[PDB]
Amino acid sequence: GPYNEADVAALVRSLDRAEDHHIFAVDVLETYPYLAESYTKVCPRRCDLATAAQKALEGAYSYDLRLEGLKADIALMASNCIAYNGPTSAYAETAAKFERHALEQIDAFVLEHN
Ligand SMILES: CC(=O)N1CC[NH+](CCn2c(CCc3ccc(C)c(C#N)c3)nc3cc(-c4c(C)noc4C)ccc32)CC1
Repeated sequence: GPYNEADVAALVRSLDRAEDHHIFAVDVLETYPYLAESYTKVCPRRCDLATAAQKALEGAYSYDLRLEGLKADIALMASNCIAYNGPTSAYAETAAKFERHALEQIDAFVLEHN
């Protein structure tokens, strides 16, 4: 049946790493509301790990056996960072490493529970 909501939420929180300098921890516009005018045009759909953990606790991912919806939220976080900060920035480098690690951890979770 469905995944345990707390276990998925714990997976999400484990993706918030000091190795990524916590850049995906919370909504970009929660920490930097002054970016909103430019950010919402470049990135009209936002996500962050605190939001994703709450989605997990409410069952948003529970019936997605492959966790494809969570993978899509991770991909949105990374692609928004690359789009807004630009492809030559250090933020873009962190985004790519973050997404790769997140995919490895999500895949391991699916294999341990499928
Ligand atoms: C939960 C909480 O209280 N937090 C956790 C989050 N930090 C903010 C972290 N952060 C810092 C500061 C650390 C830093 C500086 C410079 C570089 C090149 C790197 C890298 N790579 C990292 N730049 C940030 C930039 C963004 C960001 C995104 C995503 N897309 O557009 C922007 C702008 C988000 C968080 C950021 C505030 C305190």
